[PDB]
Amino acid sequence: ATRELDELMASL
Amino acid sequence: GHMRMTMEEMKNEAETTSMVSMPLYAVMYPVFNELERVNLSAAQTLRAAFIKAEKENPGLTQDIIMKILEKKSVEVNFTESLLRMAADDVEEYMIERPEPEFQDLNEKARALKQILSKIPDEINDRVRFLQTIKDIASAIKELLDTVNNVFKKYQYQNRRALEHQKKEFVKYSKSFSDTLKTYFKDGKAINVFVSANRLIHQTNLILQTFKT
Amino acid sequence: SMVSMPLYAVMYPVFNELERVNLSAAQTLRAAFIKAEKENPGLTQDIIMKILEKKSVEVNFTESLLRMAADDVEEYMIERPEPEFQDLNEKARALKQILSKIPDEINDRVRFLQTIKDIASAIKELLDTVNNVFKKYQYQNRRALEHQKKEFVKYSKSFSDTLKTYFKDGKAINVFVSANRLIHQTNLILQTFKTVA
Amino acid sequence: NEAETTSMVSMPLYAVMYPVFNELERVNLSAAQTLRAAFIKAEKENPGLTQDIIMKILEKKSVEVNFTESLLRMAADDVEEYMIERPEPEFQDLNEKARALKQILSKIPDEINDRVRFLQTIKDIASAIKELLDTVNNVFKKYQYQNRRALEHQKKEFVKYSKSFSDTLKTYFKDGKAINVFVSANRLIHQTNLILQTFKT
Amino acid sequence: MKNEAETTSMVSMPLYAVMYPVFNELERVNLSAAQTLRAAFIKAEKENPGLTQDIIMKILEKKSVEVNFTESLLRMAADDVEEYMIERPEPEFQDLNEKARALKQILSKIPDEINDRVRFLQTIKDIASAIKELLDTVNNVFKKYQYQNRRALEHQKKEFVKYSKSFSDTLKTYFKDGKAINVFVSANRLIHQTNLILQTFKT
Repeated sequence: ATRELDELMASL
Repeated sequence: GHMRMTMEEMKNEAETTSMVSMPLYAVMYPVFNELERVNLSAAQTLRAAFIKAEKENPGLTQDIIMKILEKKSVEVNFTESLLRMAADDVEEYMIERPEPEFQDLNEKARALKQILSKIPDEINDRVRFLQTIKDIASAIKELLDTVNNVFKKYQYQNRRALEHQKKEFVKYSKSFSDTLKTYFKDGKAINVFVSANRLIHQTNLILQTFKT
Repeated sequence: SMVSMPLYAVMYPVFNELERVNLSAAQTLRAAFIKAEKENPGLTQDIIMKILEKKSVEVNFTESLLRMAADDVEEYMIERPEPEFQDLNEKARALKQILSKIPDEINDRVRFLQTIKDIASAIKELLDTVNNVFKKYQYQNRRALEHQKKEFVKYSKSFSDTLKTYFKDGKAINVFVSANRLIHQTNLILQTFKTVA
Repeated sequence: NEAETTSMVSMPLYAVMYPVFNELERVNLSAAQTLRAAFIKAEKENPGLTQDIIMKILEKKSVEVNFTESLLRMAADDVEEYMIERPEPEFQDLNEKARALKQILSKIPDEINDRVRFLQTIKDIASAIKELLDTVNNVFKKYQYQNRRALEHQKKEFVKYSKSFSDTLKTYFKDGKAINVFVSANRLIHQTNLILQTFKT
Repeated sequence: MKNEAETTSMVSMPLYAVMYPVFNELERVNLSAAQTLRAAFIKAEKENPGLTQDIIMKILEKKSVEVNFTESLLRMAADDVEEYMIERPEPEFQDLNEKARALKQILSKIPDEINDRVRFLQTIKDIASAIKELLDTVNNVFKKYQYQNRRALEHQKKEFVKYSKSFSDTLKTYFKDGKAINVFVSANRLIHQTNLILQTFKT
């Protein structure tokens, strides 16, 4: 749940 | 500009140095210093009144501050309401271009702003709040794609400063991430509401640069 | 926490209270300290402490500045040949002389007590010469004269208050600072009385 | 020359402010350069201003006595700050002597005004330092297969500041000014904290 | 502009921080000298700023000579005995001469004993005893005469006690900074007050 938010900001 | 002091203010301030009066300097002066650069008249008038009142009744500023802190839950309630309202698109953001690509961008912007405004009502259930965070991720994700899809393909007007608002949106998006992590250690929810409301404002600025 | 409180509690009021004399400098320096504290939390406090630790150097210099304030400077000396005007010159000099010697009486309780009586006597006799010269000016044009007499009276009172708080403190610098201010006011009496004459 | 051109009223710039900026430069060259330059331009344009700034600072000394005293009292909240989370009995002992000294230093503002009862506090502090110092060497002589350049350095700093603290006490009786005690007591607390932070690595 | 002339420059500071304190101290016992010397430094400083600083440094350069000389003057304080002596046949007057002589002789010994910590402690007592003895003699030449001079004697009697107190005070400072020159300087001043006493009685 928190993962995909962290995965998004990693791409940016 | 910069605030000016009267002789009477100068005298008062010099006579006001006891410890009970330090919150005038430590909390109110930094406020007046910031206020100065956007609202000069308010900063000066407010400092003027605070200085006179403090000099004649030392401890007054400390009393006012403590009472403001006591009313914290009024401010939490107020900030919650600001956030809830922030999603009420004025229909001045809705892109006047009838193209499906600009229709796609409106809906994904409405989508993101919609979820963010509901934060005050999901935050008290960790299950629902985790989902909300996931939905925010997908919303942000899907909006950035639509920006990039419309960026190179269509516009490129007189402004290429559309690039900067994407850089800003991301910066504010990363900052909201930090605030979530900080909340899960603090419980101070007001930081999350404040942060969600900034990201909404940034989403609006993207939509504004396409018009003006 | 605020290792930064002294920026706001000492330096701001320091600059706010110097604006009248000069504003631009007060502003530019406020800006410099703010910039520095932001970049270096705790710096302003350490600066203040270092200044405070140089108290002796500073007292020594304020003493010298007061001793210097006495000697006749070419800008305030009344040309008018009359006895009442010349009496004013000498009585001004007498009070300036006595005030300028404070740094060298104050450490001895007895002799300092004599000097206080002497200052009081000198102030009183300066006001006599002030009063007695009023009649030399057209009575419809004593506006500046009377105001400067008031200003001088204020600072004399303010010197008494400082002397009265010195016996509670032992902070001698306040005496020197107030005495130098009085000396300046004595000069403004001479400057005012010359320009209207 | 330069000295005949500069007005007497400007002397505090060179006698007070210059030395301040010269000590700051060792630590932060940027800050000192900038602050010195602003004072230079300000003084040169308004001779006598530095003297007026300094007098105004001296006039507000009580704000500064209150502030330093208050930092010392508030230090009691932080006595168990930086307790080395090691199992060893010497590390247990080092923590205990570190916290104990920080507690006794934060009690200074209470025991000071009665100069008679202050003497009875000087004793305990001395033997609080000595007993922390004893547990430093007790820990050190079994824990030095890594880092000496930073570890021996911190012990040195403690010894200087602990005796600087003592010299401050002697001045206090000849001077009367609590503020200098409060300042050095504060320094000794910080230096103790650095030891606990250092003996972690 | 003429303001640069009137404005005091930094390099004139030693006039006010060194010379004026000296003249202010001097004015109390010697006014005419204090006035003229102060006036001469002011004129000179005004005409060539920095001059007073140059003078101070030339004198500071001669510290070791002046320190040597101050002790030398103390060692010589022994010779002046049939000097400043009152020419009266009276027993009390001969006593006053004898007690004046003694105090000067013992103070003039200070440079020989000051290095020997034990001997000096005795010397201090011997001096303290010589001071008392003289001050007793002065009191009885006041007690059994009723002199023609007013409190002009009493003033000088007061001045001696003041300077004698100062000497004993200079002593307790010496055991904290070890500077002998201060003891020599203070002893010389005490020898002078002694001679001022004798001269007051003569006329």
